[PDB]
Amino acid sequence: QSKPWNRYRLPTTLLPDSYNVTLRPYLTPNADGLYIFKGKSIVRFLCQEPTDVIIIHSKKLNYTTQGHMVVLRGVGDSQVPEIDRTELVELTEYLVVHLKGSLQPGHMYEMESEFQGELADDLAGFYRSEYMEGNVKKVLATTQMQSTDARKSFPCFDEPAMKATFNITLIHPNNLTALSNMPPKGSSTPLAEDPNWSVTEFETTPVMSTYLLAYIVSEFQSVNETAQNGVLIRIWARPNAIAEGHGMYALNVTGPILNFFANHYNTSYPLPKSDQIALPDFNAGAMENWGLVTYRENALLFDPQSSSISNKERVVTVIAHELAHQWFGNLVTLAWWNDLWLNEGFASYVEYLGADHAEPTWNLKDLIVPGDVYRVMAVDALASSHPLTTPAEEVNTPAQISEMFDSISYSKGASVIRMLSNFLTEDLFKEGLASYLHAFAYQNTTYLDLWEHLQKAVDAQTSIRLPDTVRAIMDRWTLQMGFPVITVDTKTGNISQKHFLLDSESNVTRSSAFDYLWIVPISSIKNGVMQDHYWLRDVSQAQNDLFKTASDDWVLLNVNVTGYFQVNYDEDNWRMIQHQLQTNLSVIPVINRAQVIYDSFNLATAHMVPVTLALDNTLFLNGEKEYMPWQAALSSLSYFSLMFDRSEVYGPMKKYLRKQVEPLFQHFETLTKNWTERPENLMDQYSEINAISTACSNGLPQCENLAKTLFDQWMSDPENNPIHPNLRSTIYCNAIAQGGQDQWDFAWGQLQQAQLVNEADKLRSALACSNEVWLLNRYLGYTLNPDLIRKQDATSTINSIASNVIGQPLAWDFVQSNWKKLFQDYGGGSFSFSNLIQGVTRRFSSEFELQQLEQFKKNNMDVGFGSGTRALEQALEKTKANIKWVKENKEVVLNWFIEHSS
Ligand SMILES: *[C@@H]1O[C@H](CO)[C@@H](O[C@@H]2O[C@H](CO)[C@@H](O[C@@H]3O[C@H](CO)[C@@H](O)[C@H](O)[C@H]3NC(C)=O)[C@H](O)[C@H]2NC(C)=O)[C@H](O)[C@H]1NC(C)=O
Ligand SMILES: *[C@@H]1O[C@H](CO)[C@@H](O[C@@H]2O[C@H](CO)[C@@H](O[C@@H]3O[C@H](CO)[C@@H](O)[C@H](O)[C@H]3NC(C)=O)[C@H](O)[C@H]2NC(C)=O)[C@H](O)[C@H]1NC(C)=O
Ligand SMILES: *[C@@H]1O[C@H](CO)[C@@H](O[C@@H]2O[C@H](CO)[C@@H](O[C@@H]3O[C@H](CO)[C@@H](O)[C@H](O)[C@H]3NC(C)=O)[C@H](O)[C@H]2NC(C)=O)[C@H](O)[C@H]1NC(C)=O
Ligand SMILES: *[C@@H]1O[C@H](CO)[C@@H](O[C@@H]2O[C@H](CO)[C@@H](O)[C@H](O)[C@H]2NC(C)=O)[C@H](O)[C@H]1NC(C)=O
Ligand SMILES: *[C@@H]1O[C@H](CO)[C@@H](O[C@@H]2O[C@H](CO)[C@@H](O)[C@H](O)[C@H]2NC(C)=O)[C@H](O)[C@H]1NC(C)=O
Ligand SMILES: *[C@@H]1O[C@H](CO)[C@@H](O[C@@H]2O[C@H](CO)[C@@H](O)[C@H](O)[C@H]2NC(C)=O)[C@H](O)[C@H]1NC(C)=O
Ligand SMILES: *[C@@H]1O[C@H](CO)[C@@H](O[C@@H]2O[C@H](CO)[C@@H](O)[C@H](O)[C@H]2NC(C)=O)[C@H](O)[C@H]1NC(C)=O
Ligand SMILES: *[C@@H]1O[C@H](CO)[C@@H](O[C@@H]2O[C@H](CO)[C@@H](O)[C@H](O)[C@H]2NC(C)=O)[C@H](O)[C@H]1NC(C)=O
Ligand SMILES: *[C@@H]1O[C@H](CO)[C@@H](O[C@@H]2O[C@H](CO)[C@@H](O)[C@H](O)[C@H]2NC(C)=O)[C@H](O)[C@H]1NC(C)=O
Ligand SMILES: *[C@@H]1O[C@H](CO)[C@@H](O)[C@H](O)[C@H]1NC(C)=O
Ligand SMILES: *[C@@H]1O[C@H](CO)[C@@H](O)[C@H](O)[C@H]1NC(C)=O
Ligand code: MET
Ligand SMILES: [Zn+2]
Repeated sequence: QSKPWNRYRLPTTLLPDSYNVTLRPYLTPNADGLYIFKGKSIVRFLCQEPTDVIIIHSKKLNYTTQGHMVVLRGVGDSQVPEIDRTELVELTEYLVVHLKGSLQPGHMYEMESEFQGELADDLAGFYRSEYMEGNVKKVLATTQMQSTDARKSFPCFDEPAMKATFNITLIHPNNLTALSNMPPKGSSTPLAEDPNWSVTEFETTPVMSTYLLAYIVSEFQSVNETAQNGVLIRIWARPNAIAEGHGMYALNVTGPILNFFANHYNTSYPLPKSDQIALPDFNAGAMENWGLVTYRENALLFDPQSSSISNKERVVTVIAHELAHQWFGNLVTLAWWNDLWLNEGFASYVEYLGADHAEPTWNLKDLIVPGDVYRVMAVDALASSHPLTTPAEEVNTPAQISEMFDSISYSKGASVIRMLSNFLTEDLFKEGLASYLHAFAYQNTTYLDLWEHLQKAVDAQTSIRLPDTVRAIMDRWTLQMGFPVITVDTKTGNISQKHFLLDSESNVTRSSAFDYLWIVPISSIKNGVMQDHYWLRDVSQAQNDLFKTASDDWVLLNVNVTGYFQVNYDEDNWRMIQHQLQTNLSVIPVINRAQVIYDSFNLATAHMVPVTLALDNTLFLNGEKEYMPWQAALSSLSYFSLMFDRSEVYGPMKKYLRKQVEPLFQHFETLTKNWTERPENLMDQYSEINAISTACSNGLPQCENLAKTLFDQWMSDPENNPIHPNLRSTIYCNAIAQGGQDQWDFAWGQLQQAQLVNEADKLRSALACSNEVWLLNRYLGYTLNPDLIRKQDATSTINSIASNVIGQPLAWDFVQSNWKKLFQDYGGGSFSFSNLIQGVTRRFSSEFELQQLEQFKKNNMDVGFGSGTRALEQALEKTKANIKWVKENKEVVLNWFIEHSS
């Protein structure tokens, strides 16, 4: 019998009712330089089963309670046993209260404690964030409990199902503002022991999980709106950010988004107010704390003067995502972290729906396809992938919990949930989702509870018919890893599925309960006309006249890539699709125009089509005006450029791309009125951005001229930047490429005085585009100077120089030479030797370069490789793969590009 305090999961003998928590951050160091916070707490809990021990979470807290580490009382007229001893068990992060007798079922107890911890700059629990305002370093106090850090701020039953109400009080300097999940009860009052401090009490939370608590003390200010139902909406930020109007876009979209979700979920927004706060350098990105959502600044703030359209898109979708959680995740909470994918996957899907409500002309819903579907398919098409579901009993430690937060959970979660909504229809999906939210409000669930409520909605209607239960179908997509390639022989209409792997030689060793067979929803379009929907059952092989064609017809599966799979055809059908795209592309949905490209390049990698068939699939692009198909091409070819841009292959590649992109460049030249005015909607702005990037990086004289003109123009008038933020990264880069030290030094000056991170990023990246060796080397010289280049930016900048074909050997030489600075910077802030290794070795594709990476490894005899130790072996393995891919492909690809570049 193991001792319960040596077990990672809490006992179920005691359940919390409600907490009082009072926290007091000290934002002035104790002069040996330590920042602390002090706290006091009381937890009221109910005994379910008799027990003589109280086990509660505590992490990095010192206790100053009078007597033992806690004081224990009976609620009402309950007696309480005497404490034997209290002890802290660090490994399982427990405070353990051993009693002289047993607690009694049905009785309630209150346990009071007094404690303090470091207010560290560690982004965990109650922690400090330092930032600059003019001359002054400012320090604020803020929280990040996700996942298992509530216990780092106060002792609590820190598991998501053990929900309770919380009464938060902040004691804080009297000129600072205090925020928490709920509104303040009233005005703050002076702390009697020292009136320089004030006390702010907050209203009682609803029943809620510990990981969703938040409290913040700062000088921040807000912009505000009162929705029509009296819900107060505020955006909080640095006083200077607020004064500059950088909060306005967020404020603009928040109201519409909250409105959309209340209707979408058929459930009122469950709180009296919504705060969102922009934090400088919040590395976690965003966190959905209930009623007080935190964001990194660049994710919430928007500067119309200097921010691009893609930045606007990031803001509205990140907001939609976090607000989605205010019902799904926060109101109804997954019982355990093994089900995280459902929570994060769900938000990662509906973020597009919410944002689409706020920006209905942008067609944002499409973006899930490039953004999540094809993104996650890259890693789910590997033998080393994993199922969405993990047994709850395998997820115990805080480290194991953290491993839940990955690509598969978010992006495959989103993909499979989107599929599910689509095959149910959205109306049906919403009905089940509403049923689920109403049944489990303020409680906890597993994914089986959602399936059950969706099944109830299916069962209550007659129009949508499924080949099996919702659970049986979703089991195929959740219990085994990966996804199928669906192959169609249009001569017969034979249709097959197999587990798709990019590496046709991989051994899959993870076994599946289903032998890697799925139940697949298959929409299809024939000669531009929608066909009846089809379900592939759990069989290798089937046949249907839906997928049989005559010789002048074509068929195309998976309309809008709603299904989580990729599609291959016989060659003849590929040809027919190609001809259609050549003659009238409008007959095929824009998403599927992209799909044909995405899938075929993946199929070529897996050796299922020839690489030339994939390249053929790009031939239609000379007439393509729209964003997505062009993005599919650019994403799929970035590897070809990586492999070939130092080779004889490159000339014909450039020439071909110039040929393809010229007419699009010409299109936007007219449409934008000589580049004076951007296209109106997002997709077309993105397309223009890509067309100009593509034109310029491939050496179209017209684009090269445009870039030189604008940058000359900016240089003759530094205070009035003539270059629209959408075009900045291309135009800067190309203009510095064409120019010398005049252009470089000017842009350097501009970088040194950029007030805005996003504009600093663009400049830093453009500076690496110089074609002078001596400039690139001098630039490399700067990257380790913290006065000239921020440390957190050092490896990014080296990677950018490596990205330059001329900068490749310079960066590689530089990394090798100054490698003995692991011992100045695996202690001087993380650094990320891992990202730096991947970046500088990314190009390697020959035996000779492999011999060099091997030779560089042979400084194993000390200093090692830090957090990049495994990245190095990944580089040696990827170089092997590249050598093999280049030998197989060089000849065929050269001749294709030669053939097709006119
Ligand atoms: C968790 O915190 C709650 C808020 O502080 C505590 O509830 C409050 O207790 C206060 C004092 O115990 C009460 O305020 C006043 O106290 C004086 C004592 O001098 C009394 O006469 C009055 O009852 C009261 N005055 C007024 C105007 O109500 C509050 O009644 C009370 N606040 C509430 C209930 O909202 C909880 O007791 C504390 N929990 C535990 C377990 O200690
Ligand atoms: C929680 O309690 C911990 C244990 O009491 C504290 O950790 C101790 O921090 C002390 C001061 O930061 C260190 O003691 C000494 O500090 C003086 C100056 O303050 C130095 O001259 C000494 O070098 C140093 N003593 C030694 C032996 O090096 C201790 O290093 C440290 N003790 C332990 C056991 O880790 C925490 O500070 C306390 N945390 C909070 C937030 O209250
Ligand atoms: C938050 O929403 C606000 C209300 O919709 C937006 O306010 C709009 O800002 C636009 C951009 O400045 C203005 O549009 C144009 O502004 C120029 C400025 O000189 C004028 O030429 C145009 O006539 C004008 N166009 C229109 C259609 O009016 C709008 O004046 C203004 N609209 C309102 C109602 O005030 C904010 O832009 C938005 N904030 C962000 C960051 O997106
Ligand atoms: C947190 O504050 C709330 C609201 O004041 C307290 O809820 C009260 O609980 C008492 C004691 O159980 C009840 O008699 C009252 O009916 C409750 N009031 C309301 C409005 O629900 C709650 O007890 C507090 N939590 C703690 C740990 O003290
Ligand atoms: C809140 O009060 C504190 C203390 O009066 C102010 O902090 C001082 O600000 C000056 C610059 O104006 C600094 O030189 C001092 O070093 C600060 N002292 C400390 C201990 O930080 C603060 O500016 C006030 N804030 C607001 C929003 O009014
Ligand atoms: C949740 O959805 C239900 C069902 O659509 C809403 O109730 C309906 O509201 C419509 C719109 O006026 C009425 O015409 C229907 O007769 C109502 N149906 C039923 C069964 O009452 C309800 O308003 C929604 N609730 C929330 C909080 O959004
Ligand atoms: C986790 O959620 C479940 C519901 O999924 C909670 O169990 C319910 O408890 C409520 C209130 O006591 C009852 O109305 C229901 O009968 C219960 N449903 C069940 C048992 O299926 C459960 O309390 C939550 N767990 C914790 C620790 O709060
Ligand atoms: C389409 O599938 C059918 C299988 O149902 C294939 O035809 C069968 O092939 C086997 C091969 O030995 C014959 O023994 C069976 O008699 C065939 N069944 C028939 C004719 O009904 C057919 O080859 C497949 N066509 C493809 C993959 O293009
Ligand atoms: C495939 O996706 C396209 C969008 O890329 C869908 O077209 C949209 O359809 C909705 C409703 O018909 C309209 O409100 C949008 O304005 C349409 N946008 C465009 C650009 O056409 C299309 O409906 C989807 N096809 C299928 C079969 O689901
Ligand atoms: C997988 O096992 C087969 C056994 O036939 C072997 O040929 C192959 O090299 C192994 N591994 C990979 C990654 O191909
Ligand atoms: C191409 O197809 C579209 C949509 O099917 C149709 O509206 C149009 O008539 C065709 N365009 C041309 C120029 O023939
Ligand atoms: C992984 S920490 C970030 C917090 C939050 N759950 C998110 O998905 O952004
Ligand atoms: Zn999320």
